[PDB]
Amino acid sequence: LKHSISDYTEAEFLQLVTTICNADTSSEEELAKLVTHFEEMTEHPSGSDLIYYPKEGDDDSPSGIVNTVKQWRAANGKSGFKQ
Amino acid sequence: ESKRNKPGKATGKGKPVGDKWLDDAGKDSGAPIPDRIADKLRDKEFKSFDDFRKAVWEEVSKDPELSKNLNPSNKSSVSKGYSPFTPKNQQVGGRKVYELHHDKPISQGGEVYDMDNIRVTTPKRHIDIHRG
Ligand SMILES: [Zn+2]
Repeated sequence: LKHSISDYTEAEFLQLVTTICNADTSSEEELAKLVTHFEEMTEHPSGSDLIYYPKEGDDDSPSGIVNTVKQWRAANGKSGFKQ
Repeated sequence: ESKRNKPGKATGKGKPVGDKWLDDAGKDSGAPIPDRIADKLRDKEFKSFDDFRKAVWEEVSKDPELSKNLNPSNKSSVSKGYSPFTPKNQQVGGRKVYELHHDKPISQGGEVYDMDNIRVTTPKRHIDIHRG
């Protein structure tokens, strides 16, 4: 459910990213925990920059971020979403 | 328990800043409190330093010249009075957001709510300051 990215369907992963992008949490601490979780799931070298400091031309909407992660994982030899 | 938890009124002028405001937070003594923010907060009473911090980020969220340089996700954060996330390379572990620093330390008699004594820092820069 929460141990690796392969435990997420794409739709569930979008829900996580949407929650982070909208700061839809009870406290700052809870948001920081969620962002750390995201970084551990993607394993992307840019870390939280994917959410907060996009590269030029990169779509930082929730759907945009999910696409960037999905493509990066696929291009770099890693397992993807459930189903 | 801590001196930053006693109520006080915000004071001080702050300084003119530009589009590079938050880039300054990872250098030297940090970035100053913008003159524009200081104008909004001056003479207001705050219950704790943490309450003052929330107020700063809420005013940044409403400020066109200061918020324009944050992305939609960071905007959502400051609208809640949360501190904005820094670039990954300025984070240190669980410390991932901009931190407010007292230039003359409170433990050394510095003023808690004097905006001329407050700086915005990244986690990496702030830790280094207090390590000498
Ligand atoms: Zn400090």
